[PDB]
Amino acid sequence: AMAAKVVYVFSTEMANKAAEAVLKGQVETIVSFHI
Amino acid sequence: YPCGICTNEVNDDQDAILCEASCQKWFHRICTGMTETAYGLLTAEASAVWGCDTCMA
Ligand code: NA
Ligand code: NA
Ligand SMILES: [Zn+2]
Ligand SMILES: [Zn+2]
Repeated sequence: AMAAKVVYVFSTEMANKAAEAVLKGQVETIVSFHI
Repeated sequence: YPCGICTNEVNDDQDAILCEASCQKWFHRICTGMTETAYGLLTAEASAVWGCDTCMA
């Protein structure tokens, strides 16, 4: 078997921003990307 | 492992973060400027890793 995975690489800025989005109730998780 | 920012040892009882963009250096969370909450969320999410300012720039 063989698979591939996408892994998201966050800078400190984008980790902090994604946490803020979660805290503000805007997204469920830090990888809940959307339009 | 010396912290990629402060050069001091990254110990077991400190929040440690590994650059997984390229350089594979360890850093103290506090040196990076990442909040404790952001660190908790990132380290819990399997599909998310951190990259240092140098590797990301
Ligand atoms: Na993670
Ligand atoms: Na990481
Ligand atoms: Zn440090
Ligand atoms: Zn790096």
